Amino acid sequence: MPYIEKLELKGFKSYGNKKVVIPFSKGFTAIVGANGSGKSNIGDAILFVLGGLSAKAMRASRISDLIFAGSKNEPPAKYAEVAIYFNNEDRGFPIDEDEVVIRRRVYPDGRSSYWLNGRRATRSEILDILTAAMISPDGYNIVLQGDITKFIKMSPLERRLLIDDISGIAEYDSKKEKALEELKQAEENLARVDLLIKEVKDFEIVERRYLELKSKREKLEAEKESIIEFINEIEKEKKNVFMRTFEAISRNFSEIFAKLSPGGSARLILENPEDPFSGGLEIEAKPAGKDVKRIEAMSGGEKALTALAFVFAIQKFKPAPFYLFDEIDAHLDDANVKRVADLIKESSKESQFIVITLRDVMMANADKIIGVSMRDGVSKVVSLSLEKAMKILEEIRK
Amino acid sequence: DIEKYVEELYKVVKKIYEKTGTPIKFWDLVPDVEPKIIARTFLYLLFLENMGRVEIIQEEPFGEILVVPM
Repeated sequence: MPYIEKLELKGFKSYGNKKVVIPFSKGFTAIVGANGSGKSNIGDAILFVLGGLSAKAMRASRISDLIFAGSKNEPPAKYAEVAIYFNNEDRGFPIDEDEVVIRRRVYPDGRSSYWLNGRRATRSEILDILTAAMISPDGYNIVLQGDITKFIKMSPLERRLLIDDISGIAEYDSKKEKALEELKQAEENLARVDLLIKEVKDFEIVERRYLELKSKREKLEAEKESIIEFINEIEKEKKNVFMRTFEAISRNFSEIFAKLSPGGSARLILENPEDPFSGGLEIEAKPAGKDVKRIEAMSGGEKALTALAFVFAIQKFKPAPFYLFDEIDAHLDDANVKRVADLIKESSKESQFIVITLRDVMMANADKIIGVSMRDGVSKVVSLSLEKAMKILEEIRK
Repeated sequence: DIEKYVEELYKVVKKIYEKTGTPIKFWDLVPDVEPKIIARTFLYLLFLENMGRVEIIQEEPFGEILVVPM
């Protein structure tokens, strides 16, 4: 799967007029620093370059407030710019390049421009390429500030649509639409032949025409019947693929939640198991020694562990190219943060993980750590490899 | 809670700098060969740098890191 090699920021929020390059581990990167350092702006930068339209979602009041406003030693920027570099050696992107670069600029007048590997592109073209690579602009794998609350307040219908997507049943809806088109034409042709037969009811002429119409009708009726069977089959297969997906993720979710919350347990619930597509997807969890609660009623740490168990339940079934977390630890003590970080580190063999944090227990598990600090109203970064650090210090222990 | 450990590390940085006058290698500041302690030392320095009490110097990405008090 593709992964993020680096992110380049220029004139974006607290990042000044000199381009700042943020490199990433293929596995687990932690983005760390003081609150107020600009470390969280890196999350907003990724939402931005992947096409985010909502200033609030990028922690700004208007889109133009994403533009660096100047500092002690710097003038304001003419525009905000972010470029993201994906490794594409396995062609997760339908582009014949070992590297896919997406670049976005926004200007004080509020307009945005996009580039795909140096060539201009519309936002729609960018989203199409990200969809083809199964990279979401703001999907379930991106959990920034406020997104755990959003997942808690999410409707059961929206929650099921997430599983619909992961399961891949959209190909079945497509096949069904094409079969309904064929059925439509069959019915139109049947009604046409039926009108022509009614009118028909010189002997040789009328008998010839009646026999040819009766034969065309017989072919149309068989064609109609086989399309209806095909539609029935498609509907069964769609339900089957979805249920296989749901049951595996449901199992994952229960296991993971029991691991994050020792002595606890939880279940995914289909509001209509008989016809899943007529209802939502609900969540109930029972923390150790507490009553069964339903996810919308959950608070604090239980709420965050539940949302995280759901994310990892999906990533264990179908891993996304990357996951981007910020504020997921705000209501977790060190013991709980340890369990999440171990889960992240174990999953980071199959997906890229970027975690913005100042919790050292989360930090400890990372392959690389990007430290962010604000110098004179301008954010700057320092990069550290933990493997390299471990080796260098073990050798100094002599 | 943590403020005293960050301040302790600052005083260490300042005392060593008053004796050598030269930038201090990050590696020489890390008290244990354990990933959490490497991470915590790095973090405490980033806290100090965000407050303007030290400057962290790195020429190349993932290159040697040096510390100078301000």
